Amino acid sequence: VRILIKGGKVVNDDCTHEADVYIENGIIQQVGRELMIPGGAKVIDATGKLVIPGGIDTSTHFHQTFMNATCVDDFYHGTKAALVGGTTMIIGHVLPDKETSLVDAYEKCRGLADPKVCCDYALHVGITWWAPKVKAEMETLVREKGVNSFQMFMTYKDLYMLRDSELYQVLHACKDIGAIARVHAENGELVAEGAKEALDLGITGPEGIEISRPEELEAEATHRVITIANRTHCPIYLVNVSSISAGDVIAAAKMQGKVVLAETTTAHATLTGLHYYHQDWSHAAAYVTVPPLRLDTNTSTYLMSLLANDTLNIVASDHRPFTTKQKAMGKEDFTKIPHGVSGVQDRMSVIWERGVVGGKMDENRFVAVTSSNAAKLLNLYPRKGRIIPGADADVVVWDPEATKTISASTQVQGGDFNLYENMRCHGVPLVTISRGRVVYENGVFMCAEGTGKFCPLRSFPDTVYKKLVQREKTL
Amino acid sequence: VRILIKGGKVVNDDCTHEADVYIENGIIQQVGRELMIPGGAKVIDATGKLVIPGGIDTSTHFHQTFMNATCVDDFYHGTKAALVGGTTMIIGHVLPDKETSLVDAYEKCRGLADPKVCCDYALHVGITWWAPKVKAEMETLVREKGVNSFQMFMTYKDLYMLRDSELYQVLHACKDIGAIARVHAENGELVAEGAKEALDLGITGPEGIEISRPEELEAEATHRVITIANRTHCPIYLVNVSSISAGDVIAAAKMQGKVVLAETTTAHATLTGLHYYHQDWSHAAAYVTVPPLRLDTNTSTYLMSLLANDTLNIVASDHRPFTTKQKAMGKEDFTKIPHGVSGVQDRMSVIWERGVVGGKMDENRFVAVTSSNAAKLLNLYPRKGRIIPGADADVVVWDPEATKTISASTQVQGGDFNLYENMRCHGVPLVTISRGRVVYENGVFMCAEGTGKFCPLRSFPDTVYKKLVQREKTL
Amino acid sequence: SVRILIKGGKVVNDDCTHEADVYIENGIIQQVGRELMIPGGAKVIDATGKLVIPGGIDTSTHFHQTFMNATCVDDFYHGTKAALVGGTTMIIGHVLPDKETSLVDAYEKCRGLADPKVCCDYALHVGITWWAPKVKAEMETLVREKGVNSFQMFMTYKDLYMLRDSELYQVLHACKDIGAIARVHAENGELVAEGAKEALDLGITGPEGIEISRPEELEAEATHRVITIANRTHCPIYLVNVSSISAGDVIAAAKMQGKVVLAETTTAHATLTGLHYYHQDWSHAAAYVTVPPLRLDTNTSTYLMSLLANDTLNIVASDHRPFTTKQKAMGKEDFTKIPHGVSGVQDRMSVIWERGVVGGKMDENRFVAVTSSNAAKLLNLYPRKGRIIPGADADVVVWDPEATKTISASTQVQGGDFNLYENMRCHGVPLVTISRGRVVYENGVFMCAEGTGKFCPLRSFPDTVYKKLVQREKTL
Amino acid sequence: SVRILIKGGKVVNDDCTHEADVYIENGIIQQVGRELMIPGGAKVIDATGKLVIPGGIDTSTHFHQTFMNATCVDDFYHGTKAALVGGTTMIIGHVLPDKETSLVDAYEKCRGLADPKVCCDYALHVGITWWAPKVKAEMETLVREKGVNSFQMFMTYKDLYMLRDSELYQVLHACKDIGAIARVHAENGELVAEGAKEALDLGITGPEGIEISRPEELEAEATHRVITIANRTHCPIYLVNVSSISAGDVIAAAKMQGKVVLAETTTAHATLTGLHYYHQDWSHAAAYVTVPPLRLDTNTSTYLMSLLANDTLNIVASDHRPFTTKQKAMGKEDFTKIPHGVSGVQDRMSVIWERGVVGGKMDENRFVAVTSSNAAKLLNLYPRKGRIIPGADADVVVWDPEATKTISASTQVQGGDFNLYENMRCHGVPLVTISRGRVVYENGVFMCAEGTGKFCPLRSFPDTVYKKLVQREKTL
Ligand SMILES: [Zn+2]
Ligand SMILES: [Zn+2]
Ligand SMILES: [Zn+2]
Ligand SMILES: [Zn+2]
Ligand SMILES: [Zn+2]
Ligand SMILES: [Zn+2]
Ligand SMILES: [Zn+2]
Ligand SMILES: [Zn+2]
Repeated sequence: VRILIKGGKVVNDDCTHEADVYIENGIIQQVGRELMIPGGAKVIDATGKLVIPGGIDTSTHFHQTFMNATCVDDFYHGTKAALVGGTTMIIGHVLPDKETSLVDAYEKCRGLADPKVCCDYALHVGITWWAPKVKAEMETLVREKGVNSFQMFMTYKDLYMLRDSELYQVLHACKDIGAIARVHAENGELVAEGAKEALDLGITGPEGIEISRPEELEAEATHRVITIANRTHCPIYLVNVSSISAGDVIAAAKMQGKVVLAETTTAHATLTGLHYYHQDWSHAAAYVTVPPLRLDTNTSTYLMSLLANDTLNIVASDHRPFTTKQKAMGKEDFTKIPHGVSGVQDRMSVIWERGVVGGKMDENRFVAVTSSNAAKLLNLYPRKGRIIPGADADVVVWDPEATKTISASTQVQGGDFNLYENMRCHGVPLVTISRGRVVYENGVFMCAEGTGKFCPLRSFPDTVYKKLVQREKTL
Repeated sequence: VRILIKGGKVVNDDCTHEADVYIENGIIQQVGRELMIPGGAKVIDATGKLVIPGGIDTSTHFHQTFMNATCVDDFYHGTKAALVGGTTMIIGHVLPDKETSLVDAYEKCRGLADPKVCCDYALHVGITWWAPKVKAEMETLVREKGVNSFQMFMTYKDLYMLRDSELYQVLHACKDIGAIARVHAENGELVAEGAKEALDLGITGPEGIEISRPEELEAEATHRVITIANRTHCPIYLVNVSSISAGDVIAAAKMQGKVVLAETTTAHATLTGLHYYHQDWSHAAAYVTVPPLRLDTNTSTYLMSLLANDTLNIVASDHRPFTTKQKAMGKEDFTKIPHGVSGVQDRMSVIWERGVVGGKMDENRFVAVTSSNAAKLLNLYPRKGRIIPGADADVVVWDPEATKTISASTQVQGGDFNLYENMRCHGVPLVTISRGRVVYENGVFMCAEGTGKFCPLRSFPDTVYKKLVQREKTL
Repeated sequence: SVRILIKGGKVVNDDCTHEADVYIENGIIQQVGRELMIPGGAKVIDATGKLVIPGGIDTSTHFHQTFMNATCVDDFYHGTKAALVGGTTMIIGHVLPDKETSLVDAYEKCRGLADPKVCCDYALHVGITWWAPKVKAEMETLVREKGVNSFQMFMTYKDLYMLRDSELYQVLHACKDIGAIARVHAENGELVAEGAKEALDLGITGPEGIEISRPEELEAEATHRVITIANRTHCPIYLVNVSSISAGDVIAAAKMQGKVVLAETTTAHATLTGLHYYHQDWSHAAAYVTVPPLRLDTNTSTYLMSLLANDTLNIVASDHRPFTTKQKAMGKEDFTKIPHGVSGVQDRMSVIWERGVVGGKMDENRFVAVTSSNAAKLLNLYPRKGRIIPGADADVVVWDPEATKTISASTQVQGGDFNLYENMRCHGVPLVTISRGRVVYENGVFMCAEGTGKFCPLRSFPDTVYKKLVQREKTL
Repeated sequence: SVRILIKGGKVVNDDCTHEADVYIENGIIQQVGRELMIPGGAKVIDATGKLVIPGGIDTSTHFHQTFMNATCVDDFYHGTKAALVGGTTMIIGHVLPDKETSLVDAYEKCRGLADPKVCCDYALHVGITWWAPKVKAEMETLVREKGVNSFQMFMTYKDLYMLRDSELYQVLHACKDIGAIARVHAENGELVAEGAKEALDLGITGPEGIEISRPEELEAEATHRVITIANRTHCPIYLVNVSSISAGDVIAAAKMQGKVVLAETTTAHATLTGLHYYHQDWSHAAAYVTVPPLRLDTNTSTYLMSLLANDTLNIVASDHRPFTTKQKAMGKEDFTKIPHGVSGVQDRMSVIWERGVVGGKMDENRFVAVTSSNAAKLLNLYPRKGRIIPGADADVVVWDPEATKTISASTQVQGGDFNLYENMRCHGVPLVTISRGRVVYENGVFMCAEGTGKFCPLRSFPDTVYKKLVQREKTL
C-alpha cells in the first residue's frame, strides 16, 4: 500500500520541520517539502498536525500471570490498545519462575504473541534465578533469539529476587554477551520486613503498599545496583523510577560518568500516592504498583523534570491491568493485591499533556522519551523512532489541538479503571500507521491479529556499548 | 564544484552509519550507501575515516584588542587555523567599551572579518553597559543584523562588568527580542578585591590569577545569574565553565528545570592549574585566562564528564592568543597579564583525544559537543552541524587512526605557545570542506580571503525558546 | 539577699540531664547538687517531676520598633513580660537606624526606651543599613564602648536597608577586625524588588503575594552569596530567619567545607507552612506575613526542625514583632505595604518543645541548646547565662515537660490580634520563671517592676567563633 | 589518699576554656576553681601556660588481637602504656569472635588478657560476626551482665566477619531492644571480594591493590545501605573508619534528614593520603595498609578533618593495631594477605592537635569533643569521664599546646617498625598524664603497675542517642 502524509510538520527528537512523508511497502521512501508521487496512494491530510515516530513502550505485561492474577489484556488487545494510543512498538516481559527455563518461557511467550500481535514487538527475559544453566540460556537467547535485554529484581524476596552475589554474576554475564541489564531497584529484605511490620501494625488497605516501602528503600537499592554494575562494567538500566531520592542517586551516578540508563512510568511521572488514601478501596487499589506512587506532592513534577532533563531517558506504561475483582484478592491483605496498572493507551497523550503542554519539555524531547531513546537502546535506531527514508513506516499523525477527555468507559485497554479519569488531553493520535499500513483512523481501529512481527534485537547496542568498550581501554 | 566522499562512516550526533556523501554547489545533495553520480567530481577516499560535520567554535576572539593587547590572529589566520583544525564555523566576539555603540562596534567588526574570513562566521555582541540607547541597539542588531546572542560579564569591574540591576534588565531585554544571554560568571567585586589583596600579599606571578579568584567566586556568580535569569524568564548560557563547584550549580539548576545552557573551553576540559606554577614565567603566563584553570587535579576529568553528560553542552576554544612579549606587560603585576589562550586549531583533536579516545564519550557525543548543539542554539540546525541532504557542505573527513603530536613549532594558529605541547593525538582532520569546497587536504591549506560568509542568525532559537514560551503559559 | 531553693528537679543543660537541686542567692546560682545543706529563710520551689532549664534567650525581638510605617504593638515592658511568662529570661533587641543616619544615636534612642521599662536582662543588635567610613567609626565605638558585638545587615529592602556587595565586603571586613558577629538577612533584594512589582502588575495583591514575589531561590542565592563574601573577608557570618530547604542546604554545604557560618531560624519557620497565606480571611493570611515568608512546600517546617536538631541551624528565635490587623490592613489593597511582623515571644519555648522535643526531632538537651545555650555562647555570655551551674546568673526556669495548655490569642500576654499557633495543643509550660535570682512568674501570676532588668554589655571576639578564625588566618 | 593539685592551668572542656586549678583526691576530681583553698601534702603540678584537658578516650584499639593470621604487636600493657604517654587515659578494646563461636567466651578470653595487664581504664566492643538466635541471647547477656553496650559489625570480610542484610536487620533490631550501639564497618563485602580477585587476576599484587580493589564507591554504598537498614529497624548506627568523601557525604545527608547516625574516623584517615601505597619501599607502602584504605584523592584527609570539626564525624580514634614488617610481609606476593593494621595509639592526640587545631580546622574545645567527650557521652560515661568537673574521674592530662616534638618510630613506645607520621613536626604534647588520680607519666617518664587500670562497665541506653529515639517511636 502506498501512503502519503501531506502537509504535516515532521517532528523527530532533533528538530521539527514542514515535510511530507511518502510510504511504500512498510518503509518510509521519501521525506521532503513537496513530493512527486505516482498516484493511487492513500492521501492523509496532516495539515496542522505533527508527524511523529510511532511510540515505543519499553515495558508491557500482556498475557502475564503475576501474583496469581493474569493480566486482563492479551497480546492482541494490548497491541491494539497501544496503536489507538499512538504506540507502534511494545516490548514484552517474560518472567520465568525460579528454577525454570528462560528459553522455554521465551518460547511460550513467543507462542502467545506471534499469532496475536497487531504491531511490531520484542521481549525482555527475566532472570529470576542463577545457576550455570541460566548463564547458558542467556547466551542462547542473545545469540539467536533476538534478545538483548534481561530484567532482574531486587525485591520479591523468595519469588524473583536476586542476591548481590547473583546480580554481580548476572551483570557480568550481560556485559559479556552485550545485553542491557534492566533492574527494578527496591531493597527486597526491607520490603519483606516492612510489609509484615505493616500488616502486624494492623495496616491492610492499599496505603500499606506505600508505608511498607518508603522511598529510602528505592534510593538504597538503586545506589547499590549502580555500584555493582559499575564494578562489573555492565550498563545498568533502572525501571519504574518512582522517587526524588532514587532520581537523585541516578543523577549523581550519571555525572560521575557511570553508564546508567533509566526509565520511569507514566503514572510515576504524573500522579501522586494520595490516591492510596481515596475513600473507595477499589479506587485506591487501582493505583497499586511498585515502586508505589509517592505521597510527596512534588515527586511527579520532579520526575517529569528529570525526564525532560535525560536523567530519566524513557517513559513507559508498565501496562499490566487487573480487574477490581482480581485486585480484591487482597481486600483484607494489601501484600496480596497484585501489582499492576493500566496505561498502554494513555502513555502518549498523558505524557504530551503533562510534559509538553505543561511546559516541562518541547515536542522534540517528547519524541525522545517516547520513541527515540527506546529505539537507540533496543538497537533499532533509526529503523524505528525516527521519520527518515529507509525507516520502518511506524508513523503517527499526532493532533496537538485535540479534545479527548480520558475515561474508562471509552478506553480500549484493559481494566475497570483509568488512573487518568477525567483528565483533559490535547494530545491525540488521529492516524496510526504500523508497518506502512493504516491501523487506526477516524477513531476506527482496523487490523488483523498477527500482522505485527517480532523484531529480533541486536546485541551490543551502539548507544551504550561503544563508549564502554573504549573506556575499558583506559580502564 | 562537485565532491564525492566515498567509503566513509558518516557520524552525526544521533548515529554512525556507512554512507557516501555527494556535494554540489555548497550543499550536501545526497547521503546514501552507493551513489549514482555524474562524473568529473572530485573523489575523496574516505575509507576507514569518519565523515563528521565541520566543527563550530562558539567563542573566538580574532582581531580583538583586550587588556591593551591585540589578538595575534586576525580573521584570516584565525579562520584558516580553524579549518586546518577541523572547524568550519567560528563565532566572533564583539566587545564594545562602556558608553560606546554596539552597532558601531558590530560594523567595525564586520568590516574586519568579511573581506578576510575563510569559513562561515557569526558574532556575539557584548553588552558592557546599560542605558536606553543600548536596549535600542540590541533590538536593531537582532531585528536586522543577524545577531541572536549577547555576551555579558559579571567581572571586569569598571570595564565590562554589569550590576545585578542591569543584568536583570539586560536579560529581560534579551528574552523579549528572542536572544541568548551568554554570561561569564565570576563575582567581579570579589575578583577586584582578591586581586589587590594578592598583589598586597606580594603575589605577582601568574599563579595569582588563581589565588585571587578561587572557584567559590565562580560558583557564586553562576548561581546568581541563573536565579536572575530564571526570574526574568531568559535563557542563560554560561561561558568558560571552569570548576567543579560551578559545574554542580549548573547541574542542580538544570534538574530543577531551569533553562540553563552551558559551555566550557578545551583548556578547562583538559588541563590543570598546576601550569601556573611551572618554573618558566612565560610558560605559566601562556595559560593565563579566566576563569583560571583550577589547581584541583580532578577538575578537568569532571568537566569532561559533564560535557559527555550534557551538563555542559558545548566545547569552544575561546581563542585569543597573545605573544609572550605581549603577556610580559604583566611580568611584575599578574593583573596586567592579558587573558587569552591559543586553541582554535587544537579543539577538535584535543577533545577527540581526551573525550573520545579517553572513553568519556562516544564519537556521536563528540559531534554533539563540537558542532551540533552549537548549531541548534545558533539556530542553524541542521543547515550546519549535521550531514544530511540540504545541509551546508561544511564537512570534515576525520581520521580516527592518526599520528600527529601537537607542537607550537608546527601550528598555524597564533601564539608562542601551545597549551598541549607534546600531546599525542589520534584525531586529525585529513580533509576540510567548507561551503562545498576543499580548503585543506594532504596537510595543505588552500583558500582565498573572504570566501567565507557572515551567516545571519535567526532570533528565538527553537531549541531553547519553544519550551520557554509554552512553560510561561502555566507560568 | 533573696534566697531561692529549687528542690527535686532534674537540671537540664545542653550537655546532660541530672537530678539536682539549685540554690540561688543574690542573682547568682550558688550551688547545684543532689542534696543541698543550705541556710534557711529561703523560698522553696517544689520542682519534683519538672526540668530546671536555663532561662530562654531570644536572639531576635523587635520591641518598640517602628518598621514599614507601623509601630510594634509590644513596648519593652510588655515584651519582656511576655517573654518571662513564656519561659524566656533574656531578649536581644534590634536597632534599625535609617540610611545616612547614626548607629550610635539609634542605639541610644533604643537604650532610652528599654532601660527604664525592661523586666528581664537584654542586649541589642545594631543594624548597619548603610556604609561610609563614618559607619565604620561608629561600629568601632559601639563594640569598644557600648557592649555591642553583633550587627544586623540586610540584602533586601532595596532603597531602605539593603547593602550592595561592595558594601557587605567592607562591612564584614569591619566586623571581623573589631571581633563582631555579622547577622545577615539573606534575600536577593534586586530580585525581591522586581518580583514584588511584577506580582502587583500581574494583579496579585493578597497576602499570598509575599510568597509569589520572593520564592525560595532568592533566599538560597543571597545566602550562598553572603557566605562567599564572608569567607573571603574571613568574617563569621550568621544567617537570620532561614526560611527554606534551599537556603538550608546552602548553609549545610558551606558548613561542611569548614566555612565559619552560623545560622538561626524562627519559631514560625520551624513549625508552620505557607498555606496560611491562602486562608479565606485576609486578616488571618496577613497575620503570618513576615520575611522570608513561610514556604508553601509541606516539608519545609519539618526539614528546618531537623536541621535545628542537627546544628545546621544553631538557634531558634521569635523575631517577635506583632502588629494589629488594623495596622496590617495598611496593605489590604497592596501586599508590599503589609508590614513584616509576627507575634511569637511568648510561644517560642512551648511551641518549640512540642514540635521539636515531644515530636521526637531532638532531645531535651538540644532543646536547651537551641533555645538558650548556643545563643549565650555566641553573644559571649556563656556560661554566665544559658547554663545552670554555680557562678551563673540566676536566669532559671522551672519547666513542666508534661502539662498541656492550648494556645489561644484570647489568653496571651504578648501583642497581636492573632496567634500563629491558635488551637495548638502544646506540651511544655513554664511553671516558674526566675530572672536575676527573683521569681517573676509563678502560679500563672506575673509580678515584676519596670526597669528591674539590665542591659548586659556583650564582649567582642566571642570564643566560640573567633578562636578558630584567629588560628586560621594566623597561618594562610 | 593520693592528692594532686594542678596549679595555673587553663581548663579546657568541650563547651569552654577557663582559667582554673584542679584538685584531685582518691581518683576523683574534688574541686575546680580559680584559686583553691586545699589541705597540703599534695603533689603540685605547675600547669602554667598549659591546658588541663580530659584524658583522651580511644574508641578503637586492638591490643592483643590476632587478625588475619598475625597478632598485634602491643599487648594490653604496652598498649595502655603507649596510650598514656600519648595523652590517652581510656581505651576501648575490640573483641572479634569467629563465626559460629561464642561472644561471651570471646569477651571473657579478652577480659582475661587485659584485666591483669592494663595501665588505664578500659572497656570493650564485642563483634557480632554471625547470627542465630543464640547470638541474640549472648548479646542480651553481655549488655545485662557484662558492661557491654556497643557491638561491632562488618559488611565486608566475606566468609569471615561479614553479615548479610537479613542478618544486620535482625542484629540492629536486637541492639535497639537492649539499648546498645551498633558499630558498623561499612564496605560492600561482595564487591570487595570480587574486586580483590579481579585485581590479583589483573596481576596487581603490591600494597596499592588495597586501594584499587575497594574504591570509595564501595564504602559510600554500604554506608548508605546500613543507614537505611538502621533507620528501618530504629537502631542507632555508628560508622567506623570513615575513609572517604563519598561516604562522608552519605553520612552528612542522612544526618540532615534526622536519621540517628553517629560516626567515627581514624587519625590516619583524617590526616594522610593513599599516595603512600605507591611509595618505592614495599615495607613503607605496607605500613599504611588498613581498611577502608587511605584514599588517593588529595582532598580527602582535609575534608574528613572538616567533617570532624563539623560533627558530621563525631569521634576520632587510633584503630591501633600494629604489625611488624616481617608480619606484614606475609602478603609480599599477595596484597589480600597483608594484615589490616596501623600503629597510632600514641600519636592520636598530638597528630590531631596539629592538623586539627594548629591547622585552624577546629578550636581546642572541639578537639576535646572529638578526642574524649563525645566518646564519653556515647559510651555512657559522661561526665564521669571526658570532662574536668568535680565528681569526675581523675583521668586528666596536662597538655602543652606549644611544645614541638618531631614524630619518629625510633622514639615511640607503641608497637610497629613504622610510624605513619615519621618526621611530622607536631605541636601538642602531654607533659603529665594522670589516670585514676595518679600520675602515670611525667617528665617524659612512665611509671605504672600492670593491672592498675580497671574495666569500666558501660551502661545500656546511652542518653545522648536513645532519649530522642524512644520519644520518636513512642509516637509513630
Ligand atoms: Zn567474563
Ligand atoms: Zn484518587
Ligand atoms: Zn518586556
Ligand atoms: Zn606546564
Ligand atoms: Zn583589616
Ligand atoms: Zn491558616
Ligand atoms: Zn523488638
Ligand atoms: Zn609514604
